Amino acid sequence: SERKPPPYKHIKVNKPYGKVQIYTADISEIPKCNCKPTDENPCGFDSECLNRMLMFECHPQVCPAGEFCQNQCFTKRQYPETKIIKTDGKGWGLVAKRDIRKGEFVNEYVGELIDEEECMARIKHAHENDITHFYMLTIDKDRIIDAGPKGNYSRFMNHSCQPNCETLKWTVNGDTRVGLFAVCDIPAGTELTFNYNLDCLGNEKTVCRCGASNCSGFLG
Ligand SMILES: Nc1ncnc2c1ncn2Cc1cc(-c2ccc(F)c(F)c2)ncc1N1CCC[C@](N)(c2ccccn2)C1
Ligand SMILES: [Zn+2]
Ligand SMILES: [Zn+2]
Ligand SMILES: [Zn+2]
Repeated sequence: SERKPPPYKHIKVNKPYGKVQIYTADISEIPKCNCKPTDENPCGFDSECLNRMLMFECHPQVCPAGEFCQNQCFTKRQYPETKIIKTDGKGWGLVAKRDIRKGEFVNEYVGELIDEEECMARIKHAHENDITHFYMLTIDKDRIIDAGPKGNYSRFMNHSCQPNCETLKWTVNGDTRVGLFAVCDIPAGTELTFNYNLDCLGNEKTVCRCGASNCSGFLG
C-alpha cells in the first residue's frame, strides 16, 4: 500500500518535447458558429451549435454568443470534480464527486507531447528497466501525449473493457486536443474509465484487471 502516486508534474496543458510538431491558430482562423447570445443554452450540449456538432471549440473573441458561450470546456478546464482513489490490483484510480450525464465533458487527457521515435524509445527503455510507464496516448501519427512525467488528473483513469468514458479528438485554438467524455450516465463515486487501444500489445507483466464480464484479458 503506497499512500501517494509516483511523482509527476500536475499541469493545465499539454507540453511539447523534442522534435514534435505543434499547431496554433490566430483568433481569425477559428470557426464561428451561428448561435445567438439570447439562445436557451448558447453553444450548449443540447444546442444546434455548428462548432459543437463538428467537435470544434468556440473561441471567446470569435463566438457570436460572447461570454454566454457554453462551448469552451477545454480552455476553461470545466471538469466535474473528481477524487483519486486506491483499488486492489488496479492501484490508483479516479472517481467523480458529482453525477455525470451521458455525453458530458469529464476531463482533457494532457501530458508531455512527443513524436513516435521518442515514444518508442521511452517504451523500449521502460520494458528493459521493467517500468509500468504506459501514460502514452496517440493523438495522430508522430504525436503522442505522455502523461507520465507531467499531466493532469486524467492520468489516474484506469482501463475498462466496459468503460464509462471515451476519448474524442477536438480542434481547439488551431490544434488537436484529446477530451474524455461520458458514454453513459455516471453516478457520483463511480470510477471513471476509458478504453486504452492507442498503443502496442506490450503486456509483459500487465494483465486486464478491469473486472468486466466481457474482459478479453489484456490491455493492448
Ligand atoms: N485495465 C487495467 N488492468 C490492469 N491495470 C490497469 C488497467 N488500467 C489501468 N491500469 C494501470 C495502469 C496500466 C497501464 C497500462 C499498461 C499496459 C497497457 F497496455 C496499457 F494500455 C496501460 N498504464 C497506467 C496504469 N495506471 C494508471 C492509473 C494509475 C495506476 N493504476 C497506478 C499507478 C501507480 C500506483 C498505483 N496505480 C497506473
Ligand atoms: Zn454555437
Ligand atoms: Zn460558442
Ligand atoms: Zn478486461
